[PDB]
This record gives sequence, structure tokens and C-alpha cells, in this order.
Amino acid sequence: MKICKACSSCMVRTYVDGNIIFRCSCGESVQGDSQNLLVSSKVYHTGEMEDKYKIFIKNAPFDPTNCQIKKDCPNCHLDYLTQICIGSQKIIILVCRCGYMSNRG
Amino acid sequence: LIMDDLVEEYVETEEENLVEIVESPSICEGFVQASSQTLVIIPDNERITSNVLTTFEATRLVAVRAQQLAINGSTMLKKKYSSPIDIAKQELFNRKIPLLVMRCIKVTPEGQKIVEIWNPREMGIPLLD
Amino acid sequence: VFPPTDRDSYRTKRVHGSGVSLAKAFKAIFNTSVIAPIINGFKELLKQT
Amino acid sequence: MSSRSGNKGIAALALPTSDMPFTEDGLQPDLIVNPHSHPSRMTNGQMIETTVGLANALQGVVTDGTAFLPINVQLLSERLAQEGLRFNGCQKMFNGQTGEYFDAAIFIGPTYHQRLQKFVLDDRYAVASYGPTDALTGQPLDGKRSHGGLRLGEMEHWVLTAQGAMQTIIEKSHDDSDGCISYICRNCGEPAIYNASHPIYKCMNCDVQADIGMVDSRRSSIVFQHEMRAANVNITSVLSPRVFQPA
Amino acid sequence: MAMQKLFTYIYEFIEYRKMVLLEEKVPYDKFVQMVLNTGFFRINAETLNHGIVSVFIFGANGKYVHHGGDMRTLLTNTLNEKKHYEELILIVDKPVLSKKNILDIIVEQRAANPTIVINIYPYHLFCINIPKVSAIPKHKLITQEEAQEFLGREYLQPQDLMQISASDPPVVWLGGRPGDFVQIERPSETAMHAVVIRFITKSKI
Amino acid sequence: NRVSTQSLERKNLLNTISALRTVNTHNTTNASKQTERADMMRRVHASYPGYICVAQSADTGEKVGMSKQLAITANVCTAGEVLSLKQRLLSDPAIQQLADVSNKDIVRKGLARVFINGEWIGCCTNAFELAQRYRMLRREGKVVHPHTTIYWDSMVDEVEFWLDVGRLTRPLLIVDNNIEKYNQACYKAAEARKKGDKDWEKHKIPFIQNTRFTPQMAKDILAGTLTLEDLVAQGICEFITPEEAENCLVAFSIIELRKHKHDVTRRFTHVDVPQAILGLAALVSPYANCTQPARVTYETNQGRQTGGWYCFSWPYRVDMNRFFQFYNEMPLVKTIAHNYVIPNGLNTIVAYMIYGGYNQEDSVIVSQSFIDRGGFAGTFYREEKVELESDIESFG
Amino acid sequence: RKEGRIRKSLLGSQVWSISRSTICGNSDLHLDEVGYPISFARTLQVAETVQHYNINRLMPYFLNGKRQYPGCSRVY
Amino acid sequence: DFDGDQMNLWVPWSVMSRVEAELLCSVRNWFISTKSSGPVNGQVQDSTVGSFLLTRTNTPMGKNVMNKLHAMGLF
Amino acid sequence: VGAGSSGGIYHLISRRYGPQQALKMIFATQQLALNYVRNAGFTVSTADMLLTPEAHQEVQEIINELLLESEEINNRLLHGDIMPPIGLTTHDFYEKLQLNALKFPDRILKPIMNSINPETNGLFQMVATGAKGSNPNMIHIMAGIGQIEINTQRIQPQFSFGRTLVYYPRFALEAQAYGFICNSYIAGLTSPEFIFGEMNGRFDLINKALSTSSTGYANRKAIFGLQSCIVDYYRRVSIDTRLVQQLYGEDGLDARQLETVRFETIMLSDQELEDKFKYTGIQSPLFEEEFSRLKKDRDKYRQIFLNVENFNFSQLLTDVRQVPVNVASIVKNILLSSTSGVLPFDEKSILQKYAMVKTFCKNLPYVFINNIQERLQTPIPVYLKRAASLMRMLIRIELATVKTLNITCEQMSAILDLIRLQYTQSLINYGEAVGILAAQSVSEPLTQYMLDSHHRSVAGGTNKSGIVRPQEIFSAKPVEAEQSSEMLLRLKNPEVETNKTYAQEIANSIELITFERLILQWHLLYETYSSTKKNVMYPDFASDVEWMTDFLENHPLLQPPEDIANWCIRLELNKTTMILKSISLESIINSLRAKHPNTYIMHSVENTASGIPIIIRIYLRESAFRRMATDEKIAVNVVDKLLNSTIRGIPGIKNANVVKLMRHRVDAQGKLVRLDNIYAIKTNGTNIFGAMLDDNIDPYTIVSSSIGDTMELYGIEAARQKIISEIRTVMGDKGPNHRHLLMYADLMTRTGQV
Ligand SMILES: [Mg+2]
Ligand SMILES: [Zn+2]
Ligand SMILES: [Zn+2]
Ligand SMILES: [Zn+2]
Repeated sequence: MKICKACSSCMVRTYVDGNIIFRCSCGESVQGDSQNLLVSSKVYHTGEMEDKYKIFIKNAPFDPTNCQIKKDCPNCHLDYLTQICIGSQKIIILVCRCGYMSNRG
Repeated sequence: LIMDDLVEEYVETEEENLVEIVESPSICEGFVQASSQTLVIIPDNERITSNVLTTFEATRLVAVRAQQLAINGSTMLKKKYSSPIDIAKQELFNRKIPLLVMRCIKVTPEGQKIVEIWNPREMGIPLLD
Repeated sequence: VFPPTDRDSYRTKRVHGSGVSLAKAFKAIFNTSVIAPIINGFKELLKQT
Repeated sequence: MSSRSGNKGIAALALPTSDMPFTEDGLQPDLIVNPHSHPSRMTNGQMIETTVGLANALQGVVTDGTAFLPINVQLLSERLAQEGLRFNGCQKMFNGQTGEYFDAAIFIGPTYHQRLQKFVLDDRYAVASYGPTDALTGQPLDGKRSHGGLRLGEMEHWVLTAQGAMQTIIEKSHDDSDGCISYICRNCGEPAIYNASHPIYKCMNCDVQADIGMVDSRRSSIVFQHEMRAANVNITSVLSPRVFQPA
Repeated sequence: MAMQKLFTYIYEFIEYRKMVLLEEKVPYDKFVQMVLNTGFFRINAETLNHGIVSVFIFGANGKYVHHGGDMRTLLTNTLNEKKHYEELILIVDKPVLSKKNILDIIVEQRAANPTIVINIYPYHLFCINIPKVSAIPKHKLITQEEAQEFLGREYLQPQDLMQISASDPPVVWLGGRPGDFVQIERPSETAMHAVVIRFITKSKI
Repeated sequence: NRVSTQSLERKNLLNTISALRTVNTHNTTNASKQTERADMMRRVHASYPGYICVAQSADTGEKVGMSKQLAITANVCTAGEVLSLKQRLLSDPAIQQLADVSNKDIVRKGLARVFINGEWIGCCTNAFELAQRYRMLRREGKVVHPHTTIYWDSMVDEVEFWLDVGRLTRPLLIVDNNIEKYNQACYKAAEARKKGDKDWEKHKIPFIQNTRFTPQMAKDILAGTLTLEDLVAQGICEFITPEEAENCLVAFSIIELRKHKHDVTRRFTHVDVPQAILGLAALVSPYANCTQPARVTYETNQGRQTGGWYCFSWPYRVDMNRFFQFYNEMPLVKTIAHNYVIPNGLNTIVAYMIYGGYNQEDSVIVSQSFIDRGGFAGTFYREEKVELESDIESFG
Repeated sequence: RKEGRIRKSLLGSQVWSISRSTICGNSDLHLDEVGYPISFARTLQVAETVQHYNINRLMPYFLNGKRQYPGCSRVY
Repeated sequence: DFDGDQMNLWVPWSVMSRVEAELLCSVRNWFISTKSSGPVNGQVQDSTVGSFLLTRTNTPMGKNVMNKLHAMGLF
Repeated sequence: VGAGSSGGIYHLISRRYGPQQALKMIFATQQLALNYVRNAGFTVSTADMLLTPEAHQEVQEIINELLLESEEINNRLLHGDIMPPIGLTTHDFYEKLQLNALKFPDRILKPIMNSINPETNGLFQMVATGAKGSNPNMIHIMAGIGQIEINTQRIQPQFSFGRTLVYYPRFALEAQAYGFICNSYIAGLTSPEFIFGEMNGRFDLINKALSTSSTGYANRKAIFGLQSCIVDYYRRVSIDTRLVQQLYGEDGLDARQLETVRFETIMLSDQELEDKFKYTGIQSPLFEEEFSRLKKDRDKYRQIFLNVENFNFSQLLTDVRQVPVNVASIVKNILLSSTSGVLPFDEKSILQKYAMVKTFCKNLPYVFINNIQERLQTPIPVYLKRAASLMRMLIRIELATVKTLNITCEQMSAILDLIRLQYTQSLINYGEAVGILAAQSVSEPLTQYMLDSHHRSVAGGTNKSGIVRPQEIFSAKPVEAEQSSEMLLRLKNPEVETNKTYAQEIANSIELITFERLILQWHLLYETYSSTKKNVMYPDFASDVEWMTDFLENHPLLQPPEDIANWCIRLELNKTTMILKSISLESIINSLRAKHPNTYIMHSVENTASGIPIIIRIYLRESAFRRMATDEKIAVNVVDKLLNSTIRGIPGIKNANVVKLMRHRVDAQGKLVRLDNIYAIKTNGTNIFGAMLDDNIDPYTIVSSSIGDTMELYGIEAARQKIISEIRTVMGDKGPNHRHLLMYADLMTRTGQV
């Protein structure tokens, strides 16, 4: 995302000819070096189990409706933990109100 | 003024993909009248249809005979009956029904109707019972 | 990241009875059968006088 | 009639009190429910209600049988036994018609039954050969309320056609419906004017060369063809050609 | 790969048609190399009538399947050779059929030469011994007089029968022209095999 | 026209009451096309229990699942005092208004968006604690109305307050526990384990969860001294909306609560009464949990068609196709539904037997004597109303 | 449409001399027999022509009329 | 079934229809299903179990026998 | 005596004494049974469905065993022990495992039968005798409801994210949370069990209402398409005058006049056929010819119905056929009423009885024409000589000389005259609207298809829910519109076809593997390549020159072209998938360069240590961006055409499973044995043409579920046979007669196209 320093407008990319030169509707150009060459990308089985459920995992020990199991918490030694199942991979996560997160999630 | 009870609307969405000078005469074209056909009766030795009456044909014979006995009164039954249905049925079973079964198999473009005339008194009779 | 709204879940559904439905029907009907009569009457009155 | 477990039933028998089956104590039913109504419908609530009602009638009590309240069929059966009846609600029953006891003990007891408001006297309808007719199609009016009608729809016609019926189709669809008789010129294919009482024999298409034929039809069909003609699409009936055996 | 199956089953087809090969059968390597460089392979066979049949196997990405001018040139140069030319067979890939320009070429060349027959077929029609497939019942062409006597007994016109396209694989392997009759011995789960006669219509494409 | 109408068919008072407790979705223009949609909107949804009768539905044709029925305890709320709650939220020190925080502050500080009636006003650092505190305030009931819906969406960390009209709510008995004391005991046992004490199990207290409802208040309710208003005021129970229902873990019965009384893995926020999941007409069926559920639906349909005392003012009315059954009986095995609607029918002695084969295919053999004595007999009424077209017509 | 001229009036019809009622079981009837209430039997009629062979049989029907069953009320 | 079903009944009056009705459309022709080629009718419910009880060997009382008067009553 | 019981006593009474006597004997037996219960008495009681306390203690023990296995599955999930099969996600496999865990075992009948006195139990007798109900009804009432399945899967978490109901916690692992009902009806369901039961109860009510309307549209469409089919005086089926069928059922018989009989000679071996059917009482050539004609009939029956087995999925060969006349019964009746006993040996009679049976079979097709042409011995059409082939078989089997020894010549003529009478009475009638009969007989089983649709899966690739499959056949949807396309490939050679390990590997080889599943990340970069002289690259991927220089010298044959465009896609490979499905880096690069000649290829070395990504960089040439849209729109399109490039397998084949077949084969001794050790590949998706290319798969026995692909690849006749098979699979076991399926197929395929 390139924004015009004067117009604060989105600039087209305009790959001409051997380089990348951004152009605004105001006629300004800023060009681009090295790190602007990424045209498009796609990563498979990524963006899942980190960004989709971060808030849900954080709030899970405080959710009354989450299922809980009898398992000792390593940190605060509470006799019960909150059991969490996410994804078509069925990843089981145990979280506690003390912040213990089972290093998974 | 709330009217309500609208007549709706109707939509058709499909297509029917139905796969020398000339002027207007009145006799070359037209002729809604169909040419009179001539009846060709297939000879009794060339008939290839069943010699046994179908239940449809036997039922039609009995029904026609019973109606004609409802309008007329003449029959060939020695044993008299009180119902035209019974008289027609026994006439069919006793092989004395005054009706013929014409089975039509052709309509020749030359205006020729080829038929097989079958005698119910010589034909086999289906169950009907 | 999130699934679509459940079209049948009752958390996102309300039940409107008598008061609300009659309120909406009445506002439409009052508009049509009160304001427009008055509107046309005043237009004709300005025409006449 | 229906039970509170949802078992509808049309009553077809009226037995006098002497023809009703009865138990050794003289108890006889008001309704006789087929035991086959249970196994495929799984309406166990009706049977449990019958058991509890059998126990209740003798104690003179009315129990609360609300859903999800704790229930023990074994203990209700033991209550039946303590009430003087059998563990099951069955009794020694005698056939009312012949006085012979049944070999098996018959499960008879009170069941709450509801009369559904679907009366046969309202639903039953019979019509004669004549009555009100629709002005447009010439067919009978629709339904009991109009004092004539009842319909032989598409599916009835398909079934009769599958049976190869005709005649019955002729009778019902023409004689007992809007059966009319239509006249076609056979020369122009257009409907023609024919009358025997008033000696008129004419068609407006080719008048002097008219050859009016008599075609069986329905008033609905003629109305349909008139509607098509009014839509400026012309309908010409070719008519079957005459056949002549050779001289 | 598909071309090897063509290289075997096209001579299976030629043998079935009761035709004799008019050339020495080249090996597979020369076949594939020639189809790669020239773009086509011409196979000549002769029927008992002593007519000539030519079979053309175009490459998947050749010239004659992209530009119609070369296709016209090939057809024109072939048809004024000194041959009887009972039929010409063109084998192309399946999407080549959906390209309208070559279809226009073949239609106009069919119009140009009416006495001979030119047909274009996809690859799959010659990548298996088609008559030997279990799912395909037995097809065979019946002569005109026996079909006519069958019709006369049945009081039928040829157009009253069930119709079959001349592009049907079994019919193509039979070499049935439109307007001819093919008799089929279909296996039956009601009567333990039955016989019907179908009418060959104009070949699709 | 968004007015869900229905002619008042007075088959019985049960029919009338069920009609006035009926929820219709009432397909509008651009209705259900051929898809999964026509099926899903007719299925029993997982949010139905307690508010929509799971059993009651039409058993035939297009109307199957189209018309829904309120459960026995479900109620429809009116619009609350939105202004007072909004002012209290704005005066709350824990909520930072829109004018005070920007979007960059919202994402960088992890603020949780707070809504009231969908109006996003304010943000909070701890959505859970805010929602719990206001739930406690509502339980107290003096500053937050008991019918306000406090919903905490833990997936997006948003606290939604709802006070608009049309919220189905049902009262649920609140279940309290000792999780604070349990956690304190667990921490003390952990300290004992760390110090190496041999008898650390004496420091672990058992978990106890229980509703506050006692049989004395059951007697008080039956005696009439205690009402649901007092129960809500005393904090025993509270109203729960389908939005808030997703923040509740409910024990389906007092039996399930008692079984898990010391199970720290099942901490129920509320305890249900199982009769609440059924409507009024569905509760007419006795032992409905033993019956197959589809037959219970069939009963819901047939209970509202049953002949009976269709209206106590029948002699003053001129109605059409109305049947008044002379004799009625309370069921020997009655249900809770009959406390509110009069019963329709009779306690018929029925014999489940083979008698002459006249009862095959759900037919019934009826004692003619039972018919003659008045069994299911009554009066059927029809009207004949005609009017004069003008002065040109008269009666005579 | 279903209520149109073709599907309602041509492909189907309203007919006369037809009755409708609820069905019920009768174990004493043969499989090829139907129980017809006498009220419906006196409403629906069967057209029997008068001939020499049936005039004796149709006389009891004619004499009964509407008064007694079996009877008749129509003569062409 | 008899749960409230209504079925139409019309009596043919025309001689052609009456002849047709008994000869062609009688239910005896629909005993064998056209769809399945098997029989349509048979014993249902009260008689399927009744045929088993009549023809079983041993009743709980003993051997499944009846005296002459009750054997006659079956007919 | 039950209704609809083929081969029952009423069906047999109809065959011998007409359907009217069958109706009378139904009523007479009905009164006999009903009058018996008028003294025996029958009832059902609440105690009939009540278990004993000991048995109820055993029902719980059985259910706890089920819930123990479910928890054992859950304990595997907690420790990550659930490894799903290739093609299924863990959640899909976990749900599949659970549905197998909560299945009621056959032993659940033990507590029920311990609490049941079968001599007096009314509920059991109704179920056991077939009067009403079935075993699930008894188990549900008494033992337990078990798992609640909606569309062959458990209750879905619809209440919230991960919640099935407000009564269960989020991500609850107990089977009860997902519909497993533990109580029985007589015990009384709890509040959440009733809610789950109501979800299944309503879902059945919805299916019924859909069934009436969904079949109504299909029934009317089917009627109008078929109604104009009418049997003409040749007993053909023609629309107006255009032929649709050379003969109505290919045998010209009414469906109401068909009887199922067994052909004894089908399964007999060469020796056993000789033992039973060869006659040795007279040393004549009339009997060695007879046996050969009897063996010839057996060989033709086997060859035809093994062929039918070959182009169908699971259509087993059977020795039972529907024939107009049951010749065995006619012989049995004559032999019973014969006054003579074991007839004395009379050579003239035995030879003459053979003569009249041989003559009767020769003149048998004349029952289709008439007795007049039979007398004149006019030629028989070829199709009429085939219509009697099956009936000739039964007559030559039942009336074999070894079987009619005790039948006198006079009785033989009576037997033959009886067969002709019963054959003539079974022929279809002229003018019968048989097209409407087919429409009515196929539409009705479609109604049960909707009710059964709740027992069929909904997920893609197997979208057999509701009316989806019936519309595909009837609306002639093309290959691309098929949502449940399948093929059945037979492994070439029969001996290697018996090995499961060889079967599973060939299935993987023919499956379609494309680029996208071999890649875990790709990037489109705006950079060119002019060897190691100019550089200029993306910063993160600038390190790639460490291997691109290795590639430059290791692969000097294909140097960077002179027309490299200023674009590049860098792709990483999922080595585990490469390890899983055995695609090497060599095969990927070779297939790409052969398929893509406007691109230029760089790749790393795959033998690197674990964790080191394998890098593929493609470089576009000027031909890509020269041969309307901007360059980046072309470059983005290059990404897709590279990502969808076929690396290995037959196109269009999504999955390829290994299935065990049942096929009949003839031994060396001539016996017809049914094998179960045959393995074949059943694939999701259809490509007949590709499978023919594959040399490890037999091309002649390929079977597809697609009518469109069968039509294009095989012809109108295999498409016609495919339509019959496809409807028959839809119809079920209770489905209609076979002649009603022929009527559909012959109508659709009468013009040469479906
Ligand atoms: Mg019914
Ligand atoms: Zn700018
Ligand atoms: Zn912790
Ligand atoms: Zn005229």
C-alpha cells in the first residue's frame, strides 16, 4: 500500500519498464526499490490457528461455557484446565486463567 | 385503498430449438380437406396380428354390442337375459356377436388405409373374468 | 475467519407483535390516507383562493 | 378421534353394550384400539398413561403426567399390582358376542381421547348428474360449497389412460362434464354453423362449398380454441378423411 | 500415451473395416517423430470395392489444427490425386472439434467434393478396440434389401425407426453412411438379449 | 404487510391461546427458492430450546416448521429504558467513549468495543469483567433492569447490551458455586506441595455448585406469597435471552445439577426446568419424553383441533363451523398444561385388542352405548347471514 | 399455470354423479367390494334403458320411486 | 389408511362405461402390481399376526388345537 | 400371506387360478385368522415393553461399553493420536470413528429377549411376524435410542461456535453432546435427549413434505415425456409412428403376467450338467443334439449376463428370471393328476415327445404373430426369434427328456397347449399406454428416495441427497454438471487383480496430482534474469542466487533464454506431500517444461537435509506477455495455469479408492463360481478417455456413472444401457420392473442422443 505524500491517495503500481514506479492521481511519482517487487503471494495452510482464534483463546479461561478437564496446570497448579478444540485438524489446547497456554496456539 | 389479492405475474424462460420462383396460388397450397382414403383389407392369409382378442378389444366389442342392445333389442341368445351387458357378454363368449374388429396398420401417403378385419367369432377370447 | 450469520439462529431474530406491526402499517396508512388528502386539499385551496 | 399421544382414528363400528367385550369384573371399553397402532409409531406415552390411569381410577386420584417428570414403569406396574390388578394392566376378558373368554389377558384401561373436529357429515358430499355450471367452461362449479362439482384432475386421467379406459373417460369428461358437439366444415377446417331445428347449414369461410362434419368435443376445448383464435393465431382442424372400400 | 493407442488401434480399425493397407507399417518412433514434425500422418487403405481410404492423424498442437489455410491446402492437394477416395478420415484432439474455423474448412471442402466422404473424429474414437468394449453391444450393418424387406413386413418407413448418428463409435468402426441400417444385438435383463434395427443419420460435426 | 394475521378459529380455548402464542416467519416476496434454505428454516434449531417449542409444528404440507410456538415460560420483552442504561455506561469510569479513543488505540491497547442496542458507544479494557459486573448489577436489579440483555462475544471481545422490544426471554434459576474458595484452597495446597508438606490434601476443599431455590420457596409459590418478581429481585433466578443464552451453561434439570454438585468440570451458570422446552399444546401430551417426538408434534396439531367447550359465551355468539362438546373431563393423568387451559375430551376406557378386524389401519371400534350416553356428543353451529342490496330489497 | 385453461379445464374436469366421503375399514367386505351408504346410493343413479328383456326387472324400481329403496326419480 | 383419508367414488351409468368398468378396470386386474410384478394385496396387521397365531404349533396353554365347534366357527 | 410378498401363497394362487381367486382366498384366510383371534385374543401392554431389572442392568453395561469406546477415541484425540486417512481431515475421521463407536451391537437383543416371553409378548409377535414394526422399534422402545444421525452425521454444533446446545459445554467431547441418546423410549428421554430426538423427528417431517412436492414435478415431467408411447399392433412401442421400441419389454409381455423362476442349468458345471440333463436311455442322435442345445442355451445365458456384470457396478449374475410361464409348475400339476405312474419304457413315445417339444420351441415365436402365419410357416422376424429365446430356454430345461420320462405323449400335448395358452395370455395388449405405466412405476420409488435421502451423504463428490441424482439422469445434465460422478476401473490381468497391495498403489498412480497440492507457498516477483551479471532481485529472496548459481553450472544445457521477461514466480514445495505421494523433483520439472514452453525453469536440489525448502523459480519469456489487459493480469493468469498444471494421473479423477468386487467366472470344469478376491479402483470423478490411455487399467471393462461421458465415449447404445443402470441404482431393491426402465432409456435415446 502506497499513499501519496501530498494527496494522501492510493497510487497505482504501473510496472514500467524495468522498475516499479507508483503514480498518484495528482501526477506525483515516488518509484520503488527492492521491497516493492512483491506483486502477489499465496501461502497454503497459513493464517489459521494464529490470527483467527487469538482473542477466543485469550478469553477462553474466562468463558463459563467452555469445556473443562481435570488436569494440573503447570504454572498455578489449579486442578482444572480449560480444554479447547480448534480447526479441521482438531488441535486440543489447554489454557488457564493464569495465562498458561500449553505452548500450542 | 389497500386492494390486495394481486393477479401476480407470469414469466416464461426457455427456448424451443425445434431442429424455382413462388407466388400465391389458391389450389397448389391450402387444401385443408384431406384426400379421401381407400380401404385396403389385408387378405385373411396375410394377417400378422394376434388371432386372440386383447382385453381392450373384447371389452370394446362387449360395450358396443351392449349399447346397441340398449337401443335395439335383437339378439341370437337362446337363453334370455335381463341386462344388455349380460347379453353382449354371452354373445361374445358364444361366438355370435355381429361385430367385426378392424385393426388399422398403415396410412399410406397415396391415401390408402391398410387394415386387417378380424372376426371375433373366430378369434380367441381373453379371460375377462 | 468468521462464518456467515446464521439465518435461523434466534439470537439475531426478534418477534414483533400487535404494537410494532400495527405501528408500521399505521404509519404507512396514515401517510397515504391522511397526509395526501390534506396535501391535495391545500393545493386545491391555493388554486381557488 | 385421537389420543393425547397423537394416534388419530376413524371410528368404524357401533357395537351395542352386549356386543362389546368385557372383563371378569364387567368393565368394557368405549373404544377398541388396534395393538398394531403402537409398535411402528412408538407412542409409549399412551400405554404408560393407560397404566397410570388404571391405578388412578381405583385410588380415585388424578396424577400429574407432565413430560420429563421422573417416571418408573416398573414401579407404576408394581403400583398396579398393589391396587389389586395384575402387574401388567391386562385382565381376563370375555368376548361379548359369544361369551367366550379370550385366551390372552387383554390390556384395557382408561385413556384420554379427543374428538378431532373433522366431521364426516361435513366432509361427505354426493352430487347428481346436473347442477350449477361455470358460464365460461360449461363445467360444474368447484366443490361442495357451490352445490356441484368434484374434480377428476390430471392424475385421474393419467391413471384411467394407463388402464386403457376411454369410455369411462368419455362418460366422465363429456357426458358428466362440459360435453358439447362441434361442427367443422371439413373444407376450410374452421368451426361452422349447423342447426337441425332451424334449417341452417353454413360456414362463413366458404359458404356455398360447406361440408359440415360433426365432431365430438368439450366446451372447455372450444373456449380454449376461441381464446387462441382471439390471440390472432388461427386453428384449422384437418378432420379425418373418409375411407371407401373398393367397388 | 494417446498417440501410441492411436498407432495401434487405427490399424485395428483398418483391419476391421476389411481394408488392406496400402503402405508398409512404420514403427512407433518414426510415427511419433513424423506426427511431430510434419503435423500429420497419412494412412492409405483400400476396401473390397477398390476405393481408397485415407486416414490423417493430426498432432495435438500442430499447424493444421490451428490455421485453416494449410488444412485447405492439404485437402485440395489430396483430392485431385489419382485415387478413388471412398472416404477420408481426420483425427484431431477433442478441443480441436470445438474450434469453429476447422469445422468451416471441413464443411466447405465436403461441399466442394460431394461424391467422396470426409469426416473428422476425436482421438478417443480410436484409442481402444471399440467393438471389443463390454459396454458397447454388437453392431452390424444390414444390406439395403434385407432392411427393406424387414420394413415391408413391418409397414415402416426408414425414418420411423430409432435413429443412430454416423458419428457413433461403433457405427464409425462399421463405416455406416447416413441412410443405412445397423442391427444391434443388445443384451437384455428382461428377455436375455434382443435385436433392434436403427437408422443412420447425418454425422455430428 | 409486516402484520402477521390469523383468523381466530375458536375450536377450543387451547387453540385460541396457542394462536396468540404463535410465532410466524411469514415468507415475503422473493420467498424460499429450491435450496437447502427451505429445509434449514424448518428444522428445529439449537437456539430454540426454552423459547420456541421444539415439538409444536404443523405435521403436514408447506406449514411444517413454518409456524412456531412460544415455550411455556418464554416471554416477549418490551423496549427498555435505553437512555438510563446508556447514561450509566457513559458515566462508568471503566468505559472509554468514542471521543476518547481512536482506532489505533483500539487495536494497540486491545480495547473491547461496547454496544447498546447496536449503537457502538464506548470501549473497555476487559470485556469479560465489564459484562460480569453489569450482570451482577442486573441481578441486584436496582440500577440495571432485569430484562436487559448483556451479551459478551468472546470471539471478537465485544460486550453487547440489548433493551429493544421483541427479545424472547425466559427465567432461568441461577446456579452459584464456590470457585473462588475452591481456587484459594487449590493455591494453598499448591503452596503446601511446594513447601513439601505431607498432608497437602487437607488444604483442598470440595467444589460445591447449587441453585439457591429451596422447597420452602416452592411451597411459598404454591401458597401465593412468592412470585417470579420476588425470585428475580432476590437473585434466585434471572431472565435470559437467546443472545445471552450463548454465554450460559445450563444444567437441563435439577437432577443433572445434583449429579454434578461436586464436578468442577461442569460449572453451570443456570439450571433449567425440563418442562420449559415445550409449548402449551405440547405439554398436553402425557409422558411426552417417553413418546416418540414426532407423535408429540402430531399431538400439538391435534390438541388444537379437539372438540370441547370452544367458548364459554357460545349462546351469545353466531359463529360458523363451531362445535361445542357437552361433556368434558380432566385427564386421569393430567399435565401442567391443564392448569391454564380447560381439558378437551373424555377419559375413555379403551381396550388394546383384536376385535373382529374392524380397527385395522388406525380405525377405532366405538361402543354405541358410549355414543348414545353423550360421549363426544355436542352441538355444531352454522350461520346464514344475508343482506339487502339497497332499498329495492326487503325481507318477506 | 395449474389454474389455467389447459391444466385445469382441458387436462382435467369437474364431473357430475360423483361422491366423496371418508373411508373406513369393514372386515366383512370382499376385497373387490366397497360399502356405499344408502344416502349416496339414492343420490347417484344408473341409467338403464327400457327394453323387452328388462321391463320386468325395472318395474320394481319404477314403482318405488323416491318413496322406497331401490327406487328411481328420473325417466327419459 | 383409515386415519381420515377421503376417496372419490362414482358409479358408472352408461352401458359402455359399465361394461368397461367390470371387464377392464376391476380391482382383480390390479392384484399384481404393474410396477413390481408382484402381488399388491395380502394380509395386513390384524391378520398377518392372526395367521401366525392360528398356524403356530404350541400356545402358552398347550398344543394349538380347537374342538369341532370352534373349528366350525372359523368358517 | 403378507401384502406385497412375492412368491407368497396369494401370488401362487393368482398364477394358477387367476387373480380373482387370489382375492377371494385373501378374504377367506383373513376371516379365518380374524375369527381365530376372536377366541385366542391379542393385546399389547405396557409390560410387554418393560425390561427386567437384570436385563436393564445389562443394557446399561452394553451402552457403557459403547461410551467407553467413544471416550477411548477421545483420549486418542487429546494426545494427538488421531491420524486421519489420506483424503480425510482429522475432524472428518474423528466423526467417522465416533459414529462407528456408538453403533448398537447385535447383543443388545439379548437383554430384550431375556425380558420377553415370545409366546405371549404382543409387541414382539407383531415385530417378529412382520405384522408391524421392526427390530429398531423394539430396541428403541426397550433398549436405547442410540446415536441420532442427520444426513449420516452427528448433531452439528449450531447453537454457537463449538456448542451443540445450551446444555453442553463448548467443544464437549462426550457423545451425548452430539446426539447420542442413552435412554430408551420406555425409560423416558431427558430434556436434551428429547431436543436431539426432535431435531431428527422434525427432519423426518420435512423430508415427507419435500417428497410430495419434489416427486410431483418429476412425475408430471416424466408423464408428458413418455405418455405418447403406445403399443401398436406389432406390439412395438411407437410415438405416433416413430419407433421407440422394437418390442415392448424386449419380450412383449405385460408386467402383471411375469413370474420369477430359476434356471437350473446356469450354475452347473460341465460334468454336473451331463449328470442331470444328459439322457442315456436311448442311444440316438436326437439326444446328443438335445444336450448340446441345452448346453448352448447355458453358454449364451452365461456370456450375456457376465457381460451385463461387466458394464455395471454391482449387478450380479442370477439364475432367476421373470418369465411369462412357470413350466416347472405345469409339469408338476400334470404329473400329480396323471393316473399312470412310472411309465414303462417306450422308445417311440420318448422320441416323439422330444419331437413335439422341439417343434414347440421352433414354433414358439409365432405366439407373437398368430396361428394363421404359424400354419403357413411364414418367416419369423429376427427380433421375434430373440423375444422367445429366454422362454425357449426354460421349456428346454423343464421339458428335458430326462424330466418328462413319466409324462405320456397325450399329456405332453396338453402341457404344450397350456404353455402356448399362458404365453398368449401374457403378451402386452395393443393400444396400451405403456409410456404412462413406466412414468407411474418409476415416479413412485422416487418418493421413498427422498425419505431415504436422510440416510445418504450431502458433502460434495457424493451429492446424492434428495432429487440431485434423479434429475441428473432425467434432465440429461452434461458431464460437468454431475455432482456424484464415479468410475470403476478393473486392473489389467486377473491374477494381479487379486492383490490388495498392488491395487492400492495403482489407485494412487491414476489419481490426479496437480501443482497446487505440492506447494505450501508461492510468490510472484517483478524481476528478470540476465545470468549472474546484472542481479537486482527481491530482498527476502535475494539469497536464492546461492542455489541458482549451483543450478547454472549443474544444468548448463538450458541456460537462461534471451527473452526473459521481468517477472518470476518462486514456489516452495511441501516435501511431506512429495514424500507421501512419491512425486520427485525430477518429475515436476520435466512435466512443467514440457507443458510450459514460454516459461524458463530454475530449481534447487531435492536431496538437501530435512527442513531445507526446495525452491522452484519460473521465469516468463516475451512470448508469454506478447501472446485487452495489463501484463500483471497476464502474469497472474500464468500463476494459475502453472498451479493447475497436471503433474501425474488422469485428469478429472479426484480420488481413487480400492474396492473388493463380486464377479462370476467360469472354471476349467465349467462351473460358475462367484469370487470375492477381486480388487478394483472406484474413483470420484469421471474420465473414460484418460483411463483408456492408462495401460495398468483394462480399457474394455471401464464403467462410469456418467450418462454424458458414456454417450460421448461409447455411443448411444451404452448410454441407453447406462440410463437403465443409473435409474436402477436410484430405484433401489424395491424398485420397479425392468421393462419400465427400458421404456425410459429407449425414449431418451430414440433419436441417437440422450
Ligand atoms: Mg391417511
Ligand atoms: Zn497525490
Ligand atoms: Zn494456571
Ligand atoms: Zn368452410
